[PDB]
Amino acid sequence: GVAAIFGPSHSSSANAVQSICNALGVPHIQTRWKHQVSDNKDSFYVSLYPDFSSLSRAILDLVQFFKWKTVTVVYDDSTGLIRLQELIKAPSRYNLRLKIR
Amino acid sequence: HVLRFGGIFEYVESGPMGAEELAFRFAVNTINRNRTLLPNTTLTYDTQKINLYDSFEASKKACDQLSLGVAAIFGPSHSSSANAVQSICNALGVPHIQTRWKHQVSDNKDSFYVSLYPDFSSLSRAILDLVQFFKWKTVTVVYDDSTGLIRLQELIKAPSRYNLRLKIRQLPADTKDAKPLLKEMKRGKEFHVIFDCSHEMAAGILKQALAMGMMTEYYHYIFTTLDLFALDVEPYRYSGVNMTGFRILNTENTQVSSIIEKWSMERLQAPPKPDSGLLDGFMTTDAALMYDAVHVVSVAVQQFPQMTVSSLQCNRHKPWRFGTRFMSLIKEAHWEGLTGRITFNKTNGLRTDFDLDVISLKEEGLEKIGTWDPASGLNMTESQKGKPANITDSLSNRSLIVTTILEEPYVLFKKSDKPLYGNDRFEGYCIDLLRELSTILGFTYEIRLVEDGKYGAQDDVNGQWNGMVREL
Amino acid sequence: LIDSKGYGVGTPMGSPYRDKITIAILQLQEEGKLHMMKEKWWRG
Ligand SMILES: *[C@@H]1O[C@H](CO)[C@@H](O[C@@H]2O[C@H](CO)[C@@H](O[C@@H]3O[C@H](CO[C@H]4O[C@H](CO)[C@@H](O)[C@H](O)[C@@H]4O)[C@@H](O)[C@H](O[C@H]4O[C@H](CO)[C@@H](O)[C@H](O)[C@@H]4O)[C@@H]3O)[C@H](O)[C@H]2NC(C)=O)[C@H](O)[C@H]1NC(C)=O
Ligand SMILES: *[C@@H]1O[C@H](CO)[C@@H](O[C@@H]2O[C@H](CO)[C@@H](O[C@@H]3O[C@H](CO[C@H]4O[C@H](CO)[C@@H](O)[C@H](O)[C@@H]4O)[C@@H](O)[C@H](O[C@H]4O[C@H](CO)[C@@H](O)[C@H](O)[C@@H]4O)[C@@H]3O)[C@H](O)[C@H]2NC(C)=O)[C@H](O)[C@H]1NC(C)=O
Ligand SMILES: *[C@@H]1O[C@H](CO)[C@@H](O[C@@H]2O[C@H](CO)[C@@H](O)[C@H](O)[C@H]2NC(C)=O)[C@H](O)[C@H]1NC(C)=O
Ligand SMILES: *[C@@H]1O[C@H](CO)[C@@H](O)[C@H](O)[C@H]1NC(C)=O
Repeated sequence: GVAAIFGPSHSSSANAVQSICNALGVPHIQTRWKHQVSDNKDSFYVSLYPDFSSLSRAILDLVQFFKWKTVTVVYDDSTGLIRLQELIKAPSRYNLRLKIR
Repeated sequence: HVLRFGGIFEYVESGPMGAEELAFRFAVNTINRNRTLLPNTTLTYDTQKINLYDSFEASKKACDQLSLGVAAIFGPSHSSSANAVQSICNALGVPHIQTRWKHQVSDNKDSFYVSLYPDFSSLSRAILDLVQFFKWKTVTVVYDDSTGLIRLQELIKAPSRYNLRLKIRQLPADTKDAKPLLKEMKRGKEFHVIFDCSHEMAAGILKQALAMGMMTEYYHYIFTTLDLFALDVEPYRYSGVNMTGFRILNTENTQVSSIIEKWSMERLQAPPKPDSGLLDGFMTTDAALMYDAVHVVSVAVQQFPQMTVSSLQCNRHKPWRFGTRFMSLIKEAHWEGLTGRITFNKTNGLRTDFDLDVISLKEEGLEKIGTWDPASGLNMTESQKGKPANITDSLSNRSLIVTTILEEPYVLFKKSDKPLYGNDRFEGYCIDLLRELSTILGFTYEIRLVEDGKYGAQDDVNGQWNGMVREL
Repeated sequence: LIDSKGYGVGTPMGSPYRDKITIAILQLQEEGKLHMMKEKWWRG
C-alpha cells in the first residue's frame, strides 16, 4: 500500500517500473533522465530531471554567444547521442562545424 | 517426446496475424513435417499476443509461459518489452531469442540471450565502406527514430578521421510531412542522402520525392534498411536514379525461392495494401529471421537428447537445471539458413559475422552489384563494358529546362501576328541547335527566359552571381 | 581577334548530361549540320 513510487535511476529498470505504475494507476517519479520512446502510450509518470532538448538549446545558445566555428563534441556512452541530438542536428541551420569523438 | 516453444507477438487489433507470428508457425510446421532434423522429437508452440510498449503485459505473459514450461522464448520486437523479457529469461536461466535489433546498455551482465539481427556497428562499417567506395564529400543523413542515431555511430565518427561533411536531419513525427524536409533538401544542394527508416517510410518518402521532382540523375540514395528488394520500384525504374541498398535474403538460391513461394501462399490469405508502394509477395527481413531462429534453435535442440520441459515460477527465482548447457549449445551453433551464414559472437552473443548482398537500381530493375563481409570488407563486381554509341536513344524521356537570353541572332524572338505559346516561340541559331539536339537525343524540353537579362558575372563584393550563372 | 574564347552549353556542376551533350555536339559537328546552321543565319 504505497501512495507513490520514487523509482530507480537506470533506464531499463525505470522503464519497467514506469510500465508497472502505468498499468496499476500509481504515480511514478523519475529523478534521472532516460531516453523516451517517441510513441509510447504512457501517461502515469513525471520526471524532474531537466529535459535535454532545452539544455541542448541552452548549449547552442552558449556556443552562438561565444562565437565558435569548429566544435569537438565528446561523450562517454552511446545514449549521449540521444542526449545531444539538438546540438548534432544544429549544423545546416548555422555556420557550425562539428567533430564528434 | 514433445517440446514447447513460446512466442510473444504483437496483438493485431482487427484482421489477420502478423508476419512474424505467421513465419513462426510456418517454421514450426515445416520443422515438424520434414524429418531431416529431430526425427524423434515433435515440437509444439504457444503464442501470446500483447500490445505495444506494455512490458508489464510482456512480463506477465512470459511468466505464464514459463509456468506452462517453455524450452526457449522467442521475445517481442520493441525495445522495452524485449529488455523486460530479457531480464525475465536471464533471471530464470531460460534462453532468449531476439529477432529485431534493440539497444543494449553495455554494462548489462545478462548472458541468457542471442540475437539474429545484424549489429549496426558492422552495418555502419558497411555503409562507411560503401561511402568511401563512392568517393563522397558532403553527405546528408536523414534519420526517423531518435533511437536510430545509435544505428549510425561510425558515420558520425567518420569526419574525425576522414574528410567528410555531414548534415544530419530528423524526419517529423507525423508520417506524411516529408514535403518540408525535401523542400529543405532542395535548398543547399543536398545531393547524397542516406536514409535511415523503415521501408514503409522509405516508400512514402520516395512517393513524396517523386511528386516534388527529385527523381533525377543528380541525386544518390542509400537506404540502411535490409528489405529494399521488397520495395516497389516500378515508377522509379526508368528515372535514372542512382540508388544503392543492402540485401540479406539470398533469393537466388533454389531452397530460398521455394520457401518464399511456399510462404507467399500463406501470405495471400492476409490482405495487404496494394496501393502502399510495396511489391507483393516478398518476405520481409524479420520473418525470415524468425524462421532461421526456430531453425537454429531446433539445431541446438538436436545435439541435446536430455532436453526436458520443466516448469518454472516467477514468485521465486530458482534457476533452470538445463540452462547453461543449452545456452552453450545455442551460442556454439552454426547454420546456413535464409540469411546465409548464421553464427554468434562468443562475447556479446550478437550476429556480427555474416554476408551482405550490395544491390543497386538500374534501368532494368534491382540487381546485385557486390558482396560485403566483415573480414574481406567490400567486394564490388566490376562492370565496364563500353560501346556508348547508343546516345541517340539515351536521354529518351527527361523533361529539361533550357534558359536563354532575349538578344542576338543566336536566340531571336519570333515575329508573327498569332501569339502562339511553346518551344517554337523563338528562332535563331540556338533554337536550331536545340531542335537538332532534341532530334538527336530525343529529350522533352522547354524554354524559359532568364528574368535577369544578364549573361552572368561574379559580384566581387558579396561573392554572389547573377543571370544565367546564378540561375544555373 | 584579341582572344580565342569558345561558346559551349551551360551545364550545371557535375551534370550527368554533359559528357553525352559533348559527344552529341561532336557528332553534330562531324555531320556538317553546324556549318549549315551557321550559313543559314549570318547573311544580309
Ligand atoms: C551515380 O551517377 C553517376 C553519374 O550520374 C554515375 O557515373 C559516375 O560519374 C562520375 C562523374 O562523371 C565518374 O567519376 C570519375 O571521376 C574521375 C576523376 O574526377 C576528375 O574528373 C572529373 C571529370 O570526369 C571532374 O569532374 C572531377 O572534378 C575530377 O577532376 C574521372 O577521371 C572519370 O573519368 C574516367 O572514366 C571515363 C569512363 O570510363 C573515361 O572515359 C575517362 O577517360 C576517365 O578515365 C569519371 O569522370 C564515375 O566514375 C562514374 N561511375 C562509373 C561507375 O563509371 C555513377 O555510376 C552512378 N552510381 C551508381 C551507383 O549508380
Ligand atoms: C565480437 O564482438 C566484438 C565487439 O564488437 C568484436 O570485436 C571487434 O571486431 C571488429 C571487426 O570484427 C573490429 O572492427 C575493426 O576496426 C579496426 C580499427 O580499430 C582499430 O583501432 C586502432 C587504430 O585506430 C587500433 O589500435 C586497434 O587495434 C584497431 O585495429 C579496423 O582495422 C578493422 O578492419 C578494417 O580495416 C581497414 C580499415 O583500417 C579496412 O580494410 C576495412 O574498413 C576493415 O573494416 C575493423 O573495422 C573491432 O576493432 C573489434 N573490437 C571492438 C572493441 O569493437 C569481435 O570481432 C566479435 N567476434 C567475432 C566476430 O567473432
Ligand atoms: C522512358 O524511356 C525508357 C527508355 O530509356 C523506356 O524504357 C523501355 O520500356 C519498354 C517497356 O517496358 C521496354 O520494353 C524497353 O526495353 C525499355 N528500354 C530501355 C532502354 O530501358 C520507358 O518505357 C519510357 N517511359 C515511358 C513512360 O514510356
Ligand atoms: C569478389 O567476389 C568474387 C566472386 O566470387 C571472387 O571471385 C573474388 O575473389 C572476390 N574478391 C575479393 C577481394 O574478395
